[PDB]
Amino acid sequence: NPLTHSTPKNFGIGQAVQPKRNLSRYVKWPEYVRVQRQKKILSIRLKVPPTIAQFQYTLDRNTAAETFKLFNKYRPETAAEKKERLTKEAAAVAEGKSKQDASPKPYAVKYGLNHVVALIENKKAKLVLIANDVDPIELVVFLPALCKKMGVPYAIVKGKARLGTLVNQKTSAVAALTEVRAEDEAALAKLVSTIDANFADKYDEVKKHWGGGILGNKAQAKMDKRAKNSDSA
Amino acid sequence: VVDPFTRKEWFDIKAPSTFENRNVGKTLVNKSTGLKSASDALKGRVVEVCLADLQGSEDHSFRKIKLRVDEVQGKNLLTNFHGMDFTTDKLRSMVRKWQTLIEANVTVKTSDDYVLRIFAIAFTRKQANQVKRHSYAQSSHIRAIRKVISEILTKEVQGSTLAQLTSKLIPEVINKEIENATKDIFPLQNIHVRKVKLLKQPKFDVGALMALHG
Amino acid sequence: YATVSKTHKTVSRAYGGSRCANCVKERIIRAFLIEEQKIVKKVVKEQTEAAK
Amino acid sequence: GRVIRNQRKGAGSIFTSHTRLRQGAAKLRTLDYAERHGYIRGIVKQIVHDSGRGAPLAKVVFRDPYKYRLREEIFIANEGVHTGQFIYAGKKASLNVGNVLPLGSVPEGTIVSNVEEKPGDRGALARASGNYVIIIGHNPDENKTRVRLPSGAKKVISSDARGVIGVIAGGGRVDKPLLKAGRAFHKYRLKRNSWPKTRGVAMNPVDHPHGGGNHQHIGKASTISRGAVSGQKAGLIAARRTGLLRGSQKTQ
RNA sequence: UUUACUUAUUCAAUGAAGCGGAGCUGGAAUUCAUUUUCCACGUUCUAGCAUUCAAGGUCCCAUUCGGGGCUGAUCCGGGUU
Repeated sequence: NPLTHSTPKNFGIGQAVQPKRNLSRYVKWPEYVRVQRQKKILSIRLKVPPTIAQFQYTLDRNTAAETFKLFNKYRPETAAEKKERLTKEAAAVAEGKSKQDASPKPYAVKYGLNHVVALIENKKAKLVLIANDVDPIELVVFLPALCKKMGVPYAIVKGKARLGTLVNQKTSAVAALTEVRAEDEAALAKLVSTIDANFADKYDEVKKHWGGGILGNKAQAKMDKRAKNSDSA
Repeated sequence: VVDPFTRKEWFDIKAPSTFENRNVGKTLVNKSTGLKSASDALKGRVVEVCLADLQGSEDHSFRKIKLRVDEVQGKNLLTNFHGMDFTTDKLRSMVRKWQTLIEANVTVKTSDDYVLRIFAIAFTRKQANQVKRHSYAQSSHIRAIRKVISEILTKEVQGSTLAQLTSKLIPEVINKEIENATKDIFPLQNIHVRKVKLLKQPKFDVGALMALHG
Repeated sequence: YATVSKTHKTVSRAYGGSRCANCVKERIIRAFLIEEQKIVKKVVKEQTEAAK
Repeated sequence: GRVIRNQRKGAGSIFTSHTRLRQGAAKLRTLDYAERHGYIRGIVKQIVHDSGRGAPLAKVVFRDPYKYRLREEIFIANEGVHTGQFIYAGKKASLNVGNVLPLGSVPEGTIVSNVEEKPGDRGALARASGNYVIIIGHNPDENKTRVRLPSGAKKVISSDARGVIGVIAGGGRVDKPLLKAGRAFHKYRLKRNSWPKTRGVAMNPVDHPHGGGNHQHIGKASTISRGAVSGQKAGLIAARRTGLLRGSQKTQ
């Protein structure tokens, strides 16, 4: 206040120094970022096939929150605990001489593409969850259509990683559960009908579902200037 | 097999809001068949017709109105003021030998991003107990009357486009204004607009095209 | 050049080691004149848009 | 037969640009933010002539609007422009001689120079010594400015298309004979070796297509198809007319 | 048999800086009852000066010897043109 006196500075066109502006939109971009972003963007440019159009189309957050809320206690034996599996049938089958059946059969979450694929053909699985991931689209396209023609459940979720993280892997893509618990049997039933009206029957309408055909905010707002300011004012 | 008359649809032409009886005539255009129609493709058409039959007057039977195609709503397309041409027997009748004729050029624009050009041709007459069947001008007469007509029209056409332009040309305010002004010395009769035509419109936008409807 | 003193090489004046000072005289008079003509042609705008 | 001059010059070596001493090229200030919006307070450095041309160039330096910086850009010659002329550049900068902005952002009949089919090209057509261009049509629907070139072209460009008012400083350059082919030798000193030229009726059959004959003549009609072979190309390429020139070329 | 939008294909251009839309203010047709809408958005006497998160406006500092954003300069959305 005592000696705080200011003066004005113009910035308005053809004069004055233009300071720290948010270049975020128009910045120099390399070949790697160039294709990965315009990749999912060229995927919204043309119409998504009848087979796809389901990729981006998925389950709701809250329902999937429980499909992981109990799946965490279903973490397989890591290097240290898998080595602890070998020390339980070594201090039992020798010190008490057991007949193989000493440690109870596994009751955790299932992992494995080729195998969880064979689980739906023999429908030996109690539940099946599918992921809308994988770089090669045409590589895992048969997961949803087989579950449909065999009657096995499939809920496309956002997280093929958590499938394998709480399973000792990195990726898995198929989180099945042909078993259950002497208390978590309620989770099996509840989810079988919840995921039923989630995608199983939804496919009856999603039978000939097409997507895509969308442009950027640029060809969208000026698209609402020619074709929109044509009749509607 | 040709038979193109069964492919020509009939369109009805309407009139502006500054004129009477909107129903003019029934003409033909082109109905969509072997692929091709008549909508948002060309629209490079106008209208040539006297406002005398489009109003109801005989003693005042002159001044041809020029129009332009706007938008079509279910076989009922309107038109807007985009010109006003004349006939040759109108100019060749007013202009005789032994008298003086004048040419006055002027440019006037509006506030809707519209542009048009107007003209004005002036003539002379006699006085009480006239003997001589002749007499010319003196140059210091034609200069003054020219800059007077341009003044009144360039400040009475700006704003609300051709809506106000026609609100003074049909009721003849310009004809009685210049006639009584220079009447203090040398009057001069007739002096109309003659040929006047527009040529630059804004673009589209249904918002500005609705402010002038009836 | 780089092996002399300031008070020997160039001078202890404004733009003494850049232009010539003669073409620099027609500068201060041209620059300071349109800085006062700029405040004179600045406050006139502060009233041309105040009456309305 | 052997190979001919023009066909040999196609490969390149010495048929390059005789620059080095030259000040620069012909590229103004590419259209940007303030260039498509408002304008700028331009300042001309000088009118130094290019080392190898006919009409001089206006090295217009621009006051960088991104920090205290002054980069000298380049324009062509403008009939009567002094040193220190405030040549402003902007779509919102008024129509003045030497100043530049969009053709659709200005009137018809206006004669500009260094015209370009694209705004920010820094230089395209209407750039030769002493010539001009005239805007004969303005259609504000889809930015279209119909302008005319020196021979009579109707190239309708953009309304935001770059064009500076004025003619190229250097009129009457060819309206005066050189007499001495020595100053013709002095001009090519900083251009190229596209001179001196000779008659194919003088060279041998192998040397050039007109070649041979101890009586001197072409052999086959000088008239050649507008698209002849890269060996039979030397003469009258598409002369629908030939004798009393009317400047007609593609269709006039 | 016809024209549309763009993402493939393709041009030109920069050290991807000004994009689509809309909006803060004002002006410009005036309202069928109120926002029914179109244009600009610090720089035009003159071979000048323009640059350090700009200064200000405002709050936390645990007060200091010094510092930080927001707006200023609209904001929303990532499609450099």
